[PDB]
Amino acid sequence: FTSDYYQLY
Amino acid sequence: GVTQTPRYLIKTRGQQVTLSCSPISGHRSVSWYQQTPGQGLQFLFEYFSETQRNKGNFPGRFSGRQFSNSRSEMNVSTLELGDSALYLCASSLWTGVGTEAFFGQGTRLTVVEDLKNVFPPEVAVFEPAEATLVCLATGFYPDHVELSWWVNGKEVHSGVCTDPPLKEQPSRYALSSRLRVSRCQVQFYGLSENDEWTQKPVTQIVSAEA
Amino acid sequence: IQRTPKIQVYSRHPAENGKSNFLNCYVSGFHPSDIEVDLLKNGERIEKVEHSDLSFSKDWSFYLLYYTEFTPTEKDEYACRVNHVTLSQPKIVKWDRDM
Amino acid sequence: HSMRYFFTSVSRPGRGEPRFIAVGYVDDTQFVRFDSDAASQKMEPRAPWIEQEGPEYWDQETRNMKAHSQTDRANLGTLRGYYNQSEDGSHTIQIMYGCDVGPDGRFLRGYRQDAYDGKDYIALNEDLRSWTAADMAAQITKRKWEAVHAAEQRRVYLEGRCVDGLRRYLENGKETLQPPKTHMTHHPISDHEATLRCWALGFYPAEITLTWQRDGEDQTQDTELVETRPAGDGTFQKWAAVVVPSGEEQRYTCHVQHEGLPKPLTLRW
Amino acid sequence: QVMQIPQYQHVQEGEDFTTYCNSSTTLSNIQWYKQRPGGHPVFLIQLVKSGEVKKQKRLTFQFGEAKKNSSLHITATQTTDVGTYFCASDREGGSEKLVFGKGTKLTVNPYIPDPAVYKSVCLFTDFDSQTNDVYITDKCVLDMFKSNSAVAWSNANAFNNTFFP
Repeated sequence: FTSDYYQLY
Repeated sequence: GVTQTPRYLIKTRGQQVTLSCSPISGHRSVSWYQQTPGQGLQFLFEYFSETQRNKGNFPGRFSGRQFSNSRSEMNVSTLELGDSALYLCASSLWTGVGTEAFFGQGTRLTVVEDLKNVFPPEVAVFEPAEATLVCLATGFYPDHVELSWWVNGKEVHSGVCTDPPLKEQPSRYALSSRLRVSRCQVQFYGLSENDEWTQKPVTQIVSAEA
Repeated sequence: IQRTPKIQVYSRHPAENGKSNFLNCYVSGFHPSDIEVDLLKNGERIEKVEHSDLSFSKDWSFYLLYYTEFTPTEKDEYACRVNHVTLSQPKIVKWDRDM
Repeated sequence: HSMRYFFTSVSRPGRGEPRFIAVGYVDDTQFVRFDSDAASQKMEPRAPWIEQEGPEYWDQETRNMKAHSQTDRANLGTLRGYYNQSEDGSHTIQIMYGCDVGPDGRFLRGYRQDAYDGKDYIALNEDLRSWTAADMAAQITKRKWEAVHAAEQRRVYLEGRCVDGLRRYLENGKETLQPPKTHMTHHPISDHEATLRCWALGFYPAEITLTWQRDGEDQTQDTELVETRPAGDGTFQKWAAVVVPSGEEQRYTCHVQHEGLPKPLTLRW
Repeated sequence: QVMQIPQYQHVQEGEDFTTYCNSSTTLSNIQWYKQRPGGHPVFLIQLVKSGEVKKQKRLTFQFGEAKKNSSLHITATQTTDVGTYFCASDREGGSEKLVFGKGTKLTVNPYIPDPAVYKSVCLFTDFDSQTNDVYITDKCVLDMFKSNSAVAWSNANAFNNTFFP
C-alpha cells in the first residue's frame, strides 16, 4: 500500500 | 550488460555451489531467478543494498548475499535432483516497481547424480556427396554445450542448427549441429578443478578438423 | 530554506486540577526538521516527552506534537522550549490555561 | 477521504545515515510510522485498526520504506550534486504522495509532491500525467521522470494500490477513520476590553472553520486564529479570540463548521 | 499473477505472433523478454502505463490503454525471432518482484524444398517446411536460408517413422 515504485531524482 | 558467473557449473548433489552476479554499473538492485523448465522463471530472492528485500518461495537452502559494489552471490546447499536449472540474475537500476530488470547471461546449474555420470563429448565432423557438415557431439552429460562451429577460428552463424539435445537412454546427452558451404569445435564446460575425480571430465575445449 | 516555527503549547482539554492530562506542545511551521523540543515543568527539562511522528503540511512546514502525561495544578507552571536553526535562542512558551 | 504518505529525509553530515522519518496519514489520522533511527527498524503501527494487518503486509511495508530510505539517500546525493551544495549541510528531501477517494471509494485525485530544503521541488499535477517544477534541478528531474514516464507509474500506484489500501483501511476503520465541544470560555482582560475564547475540542477531521460572526457582519479584524493543533490521539483542536470591549458578552458569537456536526452550534456566553 | 494466454504458439515466418498477456491488478509496467533458446531472457522494452504502442525494430509492443492489459506483436516473424517471449509485472503490492508469464515458445517455418536423406552419418536435408539404436535429430534451420536439415546416425533409410541416394 506504500508505493513500491521509487523514481530517482 | 550483466556479467554472471559461473556459466555451466556442474556440482553434484549436496555441495554448496556459489553463483556470482555482477549487475550493470549503477544497478543497486539484484533479483535472482531459477529457470526450471517445469516451472519457468521462478523468483528466488531479490537483493537491494546488502539486504534481502524480496524473497520468493524457496526453502532455506537457497541463500544469497550482496556486496558493497552491489554485486550479488547466491548459495544453494544440499542440492537434490530438482535444482538442475538455469539460474538467472535480474539487475534493476533501483529496487521495487518501475525499473527495467535486465538479465544476466545465466548460470546453467546441473545437479548430476554422481560425478562419474559427467562425460566429455565424443566428437566427429562429417564430410559434405551433396555441402552440409555435421559435428556430432556424442555422449556428454549434462547438456552444457556451446558448439558454435569455428570453421577458420571465428564464429560463423551462417548455419548452426544447435539442437534445442537428444538423450542416449531416456541419461547421457548427444548434440548435432549443421553448417553449409559452397572444422567444428564443441565446448563442454564440464567439471572444474575444484571437483574431485575418482575415476577427468574437466572443461575440455574439444574440436574436430575437416 | 529555513522557516521559524509557530510554537503552540496547550492541553487536550481545559486545564482542570486533580485529573490526568497531556501538555500538547504542537511544534509546527518549522523547517528544517532538525529540531530539539523540551517541555518545561518550572524550568526543568523532561524525559517523558515521547513526541508525535514528524510530518509536514502542504507548505512543507513540518509539525510535531510533544505530549507528556501530567496533572494540572495551579502551583507549578508548565512550559515548552524549542531550539530551531532559525531561532537564535531557545523560545520557551508558557502553557496558558486559558489560551 | 484520502491517504497521505509524508516522507522526511533530513540528511546528516557525518552524523550517520540520513534520518528517514516516514509517516502514513489516511485522512487526518496517522496509522503507520517509519523511523530510520528507531530501534525496531520496522513499521510501527500507529492506529488501533492497522495492528490487525498481517505480518506479510508489515514486512512488505518495512521493506518498501527501507527501499524508500535508500532512495532518499540516493536522491539526496543527486540533489546535492544538482544544487551544488556541500555535504556539510543537513539537507532535507520531504516527499508526499497520496490519493483522494469519494464517499463511494472511487478514486478522485492523486497527489505526488516533492520538496527539497523546503522549496517545492517537483509535484504531480491533477491530471497525473505530467509534473511541475521550481528550478533547474526540478527541470532535470522533470526530464528524467518524463523520459521513463515516471508520471505514468506514479499515477498507476495512486489510482491502483493507493486507493486499494485506502479503501481497505476504510473497512478497517469504519469505527475510527470516519464534534467540537465549544466550551465558550471567557477570561477578563481589562475594565474596558475583553477577549472571548470558544473552546472547540476533539473534532475529526481538521477541516474546521471558525468565523466569529455577529448575526450578519463578518469579522477578520482582531480575530487571531491559531493553526489546526492536534490533541494527540488523532483528533485536532481549534479556537479563536476577538478583542472586544467588556460588558457586551452576548453581542459576539463564533460559528462552528465541522463535518461531524449535524448543525452549526452557536454559543452566546 | 499474470496469464500469458498463448502458452505455445507455433507460427510460420509470415506473421501474427500476437502474445496477449492477460492480467488483473493493473500493471504499473509489463516489460518483455525474448529468451533466445538456450539463453537468457533478453530485455526488449518496458511498457510503462502510457498506453499506446511501441515499435521497437519490426516488433510491435502494445500496452493496453486501460488497467491490467498488455500485448506484443512481431508482425513479420523470422527465424531469428524464435524464443520464449516472457511477460513480467512489477505490480505494486507484490512480494515477488516480477511475476512472469509462463512464456510463449515461438517457432517459425522458413517458406523455402527437395528432401534428401544422406561411423557414418545420415542427413535429412532440404526438406519441406511441413515435413514434421537409431538416433534422430529434430529439424533445424540454416539462416544462411535453405534450412531444415535433420541428422540420423547409429552403429541409409534412417527415418522409417524424399530422396534416398
